[PDB]
Amino acid sequence: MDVVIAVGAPLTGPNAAFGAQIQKGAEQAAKDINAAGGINGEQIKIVLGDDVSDPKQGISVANKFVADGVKFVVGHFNSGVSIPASEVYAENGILEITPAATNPVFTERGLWNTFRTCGRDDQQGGIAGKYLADHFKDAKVAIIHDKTPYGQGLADETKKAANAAGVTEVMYEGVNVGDKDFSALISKMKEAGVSIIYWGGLHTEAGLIIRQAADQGLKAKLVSGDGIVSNELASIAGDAVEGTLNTFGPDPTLRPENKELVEKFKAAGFNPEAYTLYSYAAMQAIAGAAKAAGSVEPEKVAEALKKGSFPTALGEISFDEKGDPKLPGYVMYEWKKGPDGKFTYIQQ
Ligand SMILES: CC(C)[C@H](N)C(=O)O
Ligand SMILES: [Ca+2]
Ligand SMILES: [Ca+2]
Repeated sequence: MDVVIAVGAPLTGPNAAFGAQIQKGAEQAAKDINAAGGINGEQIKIVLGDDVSDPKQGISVANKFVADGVKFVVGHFNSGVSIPASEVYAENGILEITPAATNPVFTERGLWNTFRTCGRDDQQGGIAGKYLADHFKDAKVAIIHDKTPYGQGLADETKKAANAAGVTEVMYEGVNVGDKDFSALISKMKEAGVSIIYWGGLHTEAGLIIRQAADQGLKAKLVSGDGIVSNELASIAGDAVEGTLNTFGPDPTLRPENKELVEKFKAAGFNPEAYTLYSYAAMQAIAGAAKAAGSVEPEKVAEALKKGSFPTALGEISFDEKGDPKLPGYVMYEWKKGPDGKFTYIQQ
């Protein structure tokens, strides 16, 4: 029959825009592959499952996929959703390739079925920790995190790397996802002389910290990672977003080879920023591996991914024995005004 492929993502909630990056990128790839003859002569059927960035909801989504005969899942977005959902998939013969979950644990559990098109946070924290050392040598650094597996994980990888290169944070604090008032923490950071705020977490909380920090007169730069790369940050944060820093892969939309693809998304009215092409590529990889493997059986395609190499919107993609991709590493971005005059992220 058709090859049933699920999108497991935050289609609603604070991270809906990310959920839409993943959905649109996955739907466009299925559309393109199908018009090309599908996977090994078979058409791809997309199903959608909304995890609302909640682990328990993600587990329910995963069990549903299992039931609907899903064979491949592109997703999820959050590490804390992906890690538990992957067990459910591992047990019920379903290959999961995440375009966005970066926590090392995802691929460090020996599971047959876990792959990514994105990097991992030992890599990302490496880069950031070093950068803090290469540019804020004597700054009073606060490390703040959202108490999630992703957010605390990245903040810990960043702290580890920084601590090691010589930089010793003056504060290390967790906040709760959904919290809206950071005055106390901000008042704490001001007493501490904080001039750099390193945030392991997502854009919602990040934008509020930026906004309120400026309003309380804390002159500190926020440095974060992949979780803040959505154009909503500028709205949440306001003009205070200027000068914010964050790590992320090289922007795939800037790849000359993607020019026509990017233009197609844009003609459809969607700006395929950030994780959109990472998701497109997840789909490319499944198709490329299945062809190399002469099979659409998930266990076999998984073996194919680990062995083969495949053309994608992200470049030539290969995978190591754990399912991690071999691709260009994390680079630093700064938030500045674009041509249109609004703040966005540009590689330094
Ligand atoms: C959600 C995403 C931005 C993050 N990399 C995570 O693993 O949760
Ligand atoms: Ca998480
Ligand atoms: Ca390999």
